[PDB]
Amino acid sequence: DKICLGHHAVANGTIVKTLTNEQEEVTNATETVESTGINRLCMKGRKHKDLGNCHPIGMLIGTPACDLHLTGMWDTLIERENAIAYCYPGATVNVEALRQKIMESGGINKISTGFTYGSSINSAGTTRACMRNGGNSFYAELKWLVSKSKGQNFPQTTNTYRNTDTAEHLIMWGIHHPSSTQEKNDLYGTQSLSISVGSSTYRNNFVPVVGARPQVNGQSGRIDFHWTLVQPGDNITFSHNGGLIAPSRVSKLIGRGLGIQSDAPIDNNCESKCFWRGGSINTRLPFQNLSPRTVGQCPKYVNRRSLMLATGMRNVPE
Amino acid sequence: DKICLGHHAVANGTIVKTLTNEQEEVTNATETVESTGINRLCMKGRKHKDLGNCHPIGMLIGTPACDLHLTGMWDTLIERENAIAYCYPGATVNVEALRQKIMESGGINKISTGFTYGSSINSAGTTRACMRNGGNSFYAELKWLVSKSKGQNFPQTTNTYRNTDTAEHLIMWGIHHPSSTQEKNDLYGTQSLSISVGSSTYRNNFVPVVGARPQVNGQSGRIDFHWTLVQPGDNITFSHNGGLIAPSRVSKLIGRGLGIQSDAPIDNNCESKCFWRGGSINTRLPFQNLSPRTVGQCPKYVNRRSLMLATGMRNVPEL
Amino acid sequence: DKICLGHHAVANGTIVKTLTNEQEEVTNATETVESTGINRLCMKGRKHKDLGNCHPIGMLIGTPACDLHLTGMWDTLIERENAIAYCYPGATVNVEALRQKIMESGGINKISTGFTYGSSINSAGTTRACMRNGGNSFYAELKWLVSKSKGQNFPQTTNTYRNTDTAEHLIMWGIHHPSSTQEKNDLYGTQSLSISVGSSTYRNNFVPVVGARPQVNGQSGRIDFHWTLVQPGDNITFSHNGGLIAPSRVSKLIGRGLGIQSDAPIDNNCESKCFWRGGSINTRLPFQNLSPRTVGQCPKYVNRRSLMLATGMRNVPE
Amino acid sequence: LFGAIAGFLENGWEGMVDGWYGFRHQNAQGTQAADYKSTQAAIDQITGKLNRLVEKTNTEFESIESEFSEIEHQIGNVINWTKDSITDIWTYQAELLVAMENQHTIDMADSEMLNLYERVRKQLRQNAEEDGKGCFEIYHACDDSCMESIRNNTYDHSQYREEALLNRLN
Amino acid sequence: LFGAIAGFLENGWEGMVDGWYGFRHQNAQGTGQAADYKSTQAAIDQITGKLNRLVEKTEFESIESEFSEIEHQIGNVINWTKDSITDIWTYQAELLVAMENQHTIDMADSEMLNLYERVRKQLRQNAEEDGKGCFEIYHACDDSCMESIRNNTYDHSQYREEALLNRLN
Amino acid sequence: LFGAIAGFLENGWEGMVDGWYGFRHQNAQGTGQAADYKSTQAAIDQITGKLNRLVEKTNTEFESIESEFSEIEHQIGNVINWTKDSITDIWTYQAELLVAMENQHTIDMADSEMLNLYERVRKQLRQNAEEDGKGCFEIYHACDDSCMESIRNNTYDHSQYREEALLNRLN
Ligand SMILES: *[C@@H]1O[C@H](CO)[C@@H](O[C@@H]2O[C@H](CO)[C@@H](O)[C@H](O)[C@H]2NC(C)=O)[C@H](O)[C@H]1NC(C)=O
Ligand SMILES: *[C@@H]1O[C@H](CO)[C@@H](O[C@@H]2O[C@H](CO)[C@@H](O)[C@H](O)[C@H]2NC(C)=O)[C@H](O)[C@H]1NC(C)=O
Ligand SMILES: *[C@@H]1O[C@H](CO)[C@@H](O[C@@H]2O[C@H](CO)[C@@H](O)[C@H](O)[C@H]2NC(C)=O)[C@H](O)[C@H]1NC(C)=O
Ligand SMILES: *[C@@H]1O[C@H](CO)[C@@H](O)[C@H](O)[C@H]1NC(C)=O
Ligand SMILES: *[C@@H]1O[C@H](CO)[C@@H](O)[C@H](O)[C@H]1NC(C)=O
Repeated sequence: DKICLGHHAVANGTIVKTLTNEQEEVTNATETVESTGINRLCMKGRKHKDLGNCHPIGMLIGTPACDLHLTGMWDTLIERENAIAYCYPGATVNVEALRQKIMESGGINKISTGFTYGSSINSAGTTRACMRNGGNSFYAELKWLVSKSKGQNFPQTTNTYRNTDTAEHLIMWGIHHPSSTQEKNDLYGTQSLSISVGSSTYRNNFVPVVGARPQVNGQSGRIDFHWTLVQPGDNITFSHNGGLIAPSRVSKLIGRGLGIQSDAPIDNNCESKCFWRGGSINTRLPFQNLSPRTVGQCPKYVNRRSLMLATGMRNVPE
Repeated sequence: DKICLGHHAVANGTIVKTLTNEQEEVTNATETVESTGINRLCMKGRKHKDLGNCHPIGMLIGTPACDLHLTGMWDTLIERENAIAYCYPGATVNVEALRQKIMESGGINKISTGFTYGSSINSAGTTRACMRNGGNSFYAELKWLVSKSKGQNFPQTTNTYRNTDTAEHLIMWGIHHPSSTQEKNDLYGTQSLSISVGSSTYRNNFVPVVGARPQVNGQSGRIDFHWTLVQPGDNITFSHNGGLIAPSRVSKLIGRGLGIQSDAPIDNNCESKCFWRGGSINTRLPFQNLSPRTVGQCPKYVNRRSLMLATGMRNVPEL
Repeated sequence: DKICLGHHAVANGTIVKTLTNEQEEVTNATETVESTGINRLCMKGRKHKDLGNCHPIGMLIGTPACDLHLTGMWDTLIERENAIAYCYPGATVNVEALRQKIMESGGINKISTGFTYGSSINSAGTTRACMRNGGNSFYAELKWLVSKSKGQNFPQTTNTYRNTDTAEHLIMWGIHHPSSTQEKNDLYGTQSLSISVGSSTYRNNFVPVVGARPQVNGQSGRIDFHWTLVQPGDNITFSHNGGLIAPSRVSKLIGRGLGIQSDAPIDNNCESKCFWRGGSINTRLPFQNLSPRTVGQCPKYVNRRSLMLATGMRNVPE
Repeated sequence: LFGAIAGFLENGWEGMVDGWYGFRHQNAQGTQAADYKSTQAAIDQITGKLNRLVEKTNTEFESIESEFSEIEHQIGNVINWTKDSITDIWTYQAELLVAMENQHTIDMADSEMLNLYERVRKQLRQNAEEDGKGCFEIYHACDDSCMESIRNNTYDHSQYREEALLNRLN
Repeated sequence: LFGAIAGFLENGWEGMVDGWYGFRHQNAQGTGQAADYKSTQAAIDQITGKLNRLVEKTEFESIESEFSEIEHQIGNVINWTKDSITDIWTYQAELLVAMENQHTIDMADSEMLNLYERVRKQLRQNAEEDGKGCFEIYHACDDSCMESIRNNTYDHSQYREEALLNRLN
Repeated sequence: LFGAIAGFLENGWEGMVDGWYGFRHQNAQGTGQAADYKSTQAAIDQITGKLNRLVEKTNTEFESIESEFSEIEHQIGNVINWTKDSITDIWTYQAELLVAMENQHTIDMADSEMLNLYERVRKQLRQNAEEDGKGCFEIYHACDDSCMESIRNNTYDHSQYREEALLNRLN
């Protein structure tokens, strides 16, 4: 006549790690590291912009790939892999900081500069390297100022943008660096060229430099871009001889949003708060091993493939 | 006949979290995270310097806001929010690295350069933008060199600072960028301006540039400043012909100190080892939630209002 | 009749720390923080390179000290305290970035630029500051170009280096800044000097500047060095007037290596994975207190002298 | 380690399924149940561990390094060193968290197993003896409603005391 | 978890005011209450041990200016890093307090059980357990004798013969 | 903690140098000592298990971000120093916590294996013995040297001696 105490066991047990014991069999366990991610960008509940082959720099500057992305509002800005910033060859000083600022934004508005040029200036300069529909074009938000009459000296010219708003504007301009001494003379003349730019908080000077260079998109010349934030109530003045690629509109970065760099397809059904190159990560678990480079509200990345957390007792089979 | 064993309990217990239960009643507990700071700068024990409206860079070039802060020793240096660095508008290259050096220092000495100029040069250029006694002045450690004869060509000039000390010196100078072609001609002449500066470990050339700009403190011109360290026994030489804003004194940053940015008022009666913008933190606890940006010997910041450490057993009152 | 139960004890016990007690005696314990390191660079099984007094930059431009290290392959590269980069005094733009890229490389190859110069130009400028077989020499991968006749204007010259490889190359040139008007006139003439450098992805102008200066290695002039990466299939063109220190060879960084800055002598009969200025660290322990600056696969640096881990029970002596 | 699971109890009961802890029978008529209160106390503590785990006050992070272009070399190297340093910490954190956590879950299962045992030991009082393997050899009759008295925590020992004392002592 | 606190002991005693652990007794002479010194000092020492580890105390300087422009890319790097550090400390602190709280609670438990086990083994065969933390004593135990139990000076053999008989009929 | 090692066992035996846990006995034919392989090995497997965890660490490769031999730009150097120290505080704190937390569990685990042996013997002797409370069992029958070994064997049949012991106990 007896009474006996005991506990349960299971046929198939799960092996966990402890302080004293790797390989400890247990009646149950749950994974703590998320290893499965969604191949798509889960955009549900997010007002987002997909830039496609438009580079963020190209939104300020008006690259033709960016025509449908010159203004807008967003939660989430998405950048794709080989996006076009420039049509006419060149580069931008401090571009990665500039790129970050745009990917931290929540939208862009554009504001006309109301710049105006005398009769000796042709401001509808265009180029074979910026195609819109069939034809030669240029950056939509800038203007290639050249002498109306080939070979004549570009007039000494002054244009001043006044920020009359209650928020900082971002202004970009270009400096044209011609391929040949001949190209320079044709557009600007034989005078020494000089461009100075000055606000209350910025001053700089540029001199166009003629040099032999390889052709990029069929062009040996370059245009280098420069930028700066203009504070409210401040004025910025452009002084120039020819070589200034002048802004026709400036930008206002608005609010805050989440910048994603990915090649994943959008999906508006699926919801998420964590993103990486290859997609989305939706999980309860506090750890993931999909990617060390994520953005958003993400679980912490750990090197381990698996960390099983026991949810039962020791497994003791008969 | 019997004997019973038991533990105490209390009427009003406190809740803590454990690994298995986030609502656990215990007989006592104590905070592990500081929530209250002293909104003052507790400077007791500390030989400090409140810069007031003098910006650190201004100590080096001698901005008038900094006239009482041109030399000194200190173990704590306090910077206030709208501190003035420039009377005459400009900027400094690598200003932030320079501000941090100064803010890490334990003092500043000033050594004279002994620079001396020919009679075709006027050294005493002044400007409405630096005022002393309510009249035109200029940066105290620098000199605005111009042609004594308005419009004439600034003589080709050379000046060499020699460091005969046993420690590195910090030398600053300015380059003047006029706002008009006429101003430029008036001050230095019509020649091409060029300023070169070279030591054994430093080399740079500089060209004054004319450009139209907004007025800042009533001025459209700009002085841009540059700086470099001059090692002991090394010499530094300035070759120039107009545009150089020349050092008349050089600085030596001495020793080490703590740098505080804050507008909290100084309290000279309490002491402390941890600071942030809104004052001081004084605690035995290893975590604090006052501020993610602190300075000195601080508890670690955590994003949590409260964390209670059980300091007693499970509280189990009667039914 | 008694049977009794007990544990052991020892005379000499060990003190360890617990969650509740700082001074707790146990039968036994061991260290968890390594304090002893090898005073040697343990290079066995590593294809290593000890640069000696050759600075990594000197590898690219070819300082005499670097004559034994102009090209090579390695998985580990060792920089020393007495390292020479410059014989003729000068500086390099972005020197730390460049040094880091060399110290992460797995080798260097060299390729001629194929540059050739007309009779007006003397390529063979040497200086007392670079010495090579008792004689005046110059950087081995560069050429000091001057006017063959002492006062004559250096001719306007163009040279292009074409990268016909599959990988990117790294090209270095120098700009000479004379210490006097006489030194300048003699080398290049009285004309107005200028150097442009342009490629698909790089563009820049340089002007030699005369300034007086202290002597370094008995020399008062300086040569500032510049570099850039030339992509596969791309070309870089040098337009110059006198002042250019021209590349006669370019570099190709290859592969990946671990860069090491050290005092310690090499021991090629010793194996390791963890290094610092003072040598090597070989330990099973998770923590270490020799150095907060280590390199490689290392235990983590802790601010403690000792952290004893109990490997016995409470010691309760008789 | 308390003494029971993987201890004096030789093995678990694969056949038992309606709890983590139960009893097994024997008497006239007799042959298994489950304790509700004891397996709940255990389970309750697993789900508390689970809630702390899926607790997510996640900080919002943005990108500091570009996927689609070259970052400046020196600052990229600092970003890499830092990100790697942070990941080593979390890998260490994570591994320690579950090894420590696992240790405590196992040992706590053991505690609840034992605590039931001792609750019964103390109930049975003098009317029974421990066999050293988890059972209580009993020295009176009961009865399968009496056994229900043991499980239900209602059993009166002194009701059967005399009967069982003389069965142990003769 | 050890069985005693919030276990086989059903509740706590607010009447106990200078002891963590203690005794209640009932005999011919009436009742009483005594706190046990050693067992509660044993618990309190381990508490102030955690408190001392807690308050054990590196100097940091400023890397982001409060009053001026910091370059954009470097400022992103500093915020990224500083937030990452805060997540680690915030996780460390939540873990420390949670794990130490569990241990505190169970050590307290442990100390209650060890007192109870000390007494039980000290009463040997002269007593039995009711399963509520009481010991039914099968002889007469006057106050001076109850005390001897709280002293560890109780000699079980003194009362054994009388006890065993009282336990058998 | 379990009440045993720094508890009801008065002290440790400096003479026991084969085991961690053991028996001493005293019957009529002498006094002897012996160590228990099972329970000591239980505790040692748990020690080497910790140690394994401690050294069973695989590492990430790190490169230099700080020049030993040349000057680094002031601001980036300050960032690097802040980060580096901040990582070190985290590791130093982590190591301290690791060791304090793991020493606690070790001391108490040793104690539990001490108790688990005491309980086994106690349940084994059954009604044949009583405990004083210093870790000893007063046995109420003649326990042979081969009987003693039987208790250590786990061989011991309590029923074999029960009646002699029950008789001896009750008077
Ligand atoms: C680099 O230089 C080469 C040679 O001048 C250029 O390639 C030549 O390419 C053109 C058209 O692509 C051909 O018509 C020639 O036959 C090629 N020459 C040889 C010998 O290959 C190349 O375009 C230049 N790179 C860039 C980017 O400008
Ligand atoms: C920017 O330009 C405007 C106009 O050129 C300046 O503001 C004018 O401000 C003055 C001073 O109050 C008034 O007398 C004028 O009536 C204003 N004109 C207009 C049309 O607004 C302003 O000072 C300049 N800002 C800066 C920072 O230089
Ligand atoms: C720094 O300047 C001093 C003085 O110009 C240089 O030292 C001197 O050498 C010259 C010529 O040999 C003498 O005429 C001076 O009298 C010396 N001065 C002293 C104080 O002895 C020195 O060479 C310069 N330093 C460097 C590094 O160029
Ligand atoms: C509460 O805990 C604190 C810290 O341990 C202690 O100072 C105080 O005496 C305790 N008193 C109570 C029970 O409030
Ligand atoms: C002391 O501890 C070390 C590390 O665990 C171990 O190698 C050694 O065996 C211990 N000493 C004894 C006497 O067991």
